[PDB]
Amino acid sequence: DHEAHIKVLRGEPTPEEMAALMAVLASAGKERNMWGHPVDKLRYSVFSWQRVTLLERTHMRR
Amino acid sequence: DHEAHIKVLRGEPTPEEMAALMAVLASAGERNMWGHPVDKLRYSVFSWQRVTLLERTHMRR
Repeated sequence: DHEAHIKVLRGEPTPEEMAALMAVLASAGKERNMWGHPVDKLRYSVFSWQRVTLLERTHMRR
Repeated sequence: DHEAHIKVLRGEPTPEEMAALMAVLASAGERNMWGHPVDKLRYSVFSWQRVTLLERTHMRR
């Protein structure tokens, strides 16, 4: 077991206080669509390395 | 003189025949890349032809 458990560091709640505490704590708390992605709206020089390191990288990263 | 001249390989004309020959022979003798096909091709985002065709067209002079 290596989950990060809740710790009560100080004091000792009796069972009913434990249950009230836990119940209140329990109460509170990738579809790609590149269409018109900003990187497509940018305008790149024909020899711009950003065509590799920004545009293509952004499209390919999945 | 290293210019390439005409050459009468065979026979000799008289000067009048040479004048006729030369008169007859003499009397017989910007980039706009807009819509270049390479822009019209559809490329994969990773297609190497984006380098070796498209840039090698737009940049080339």
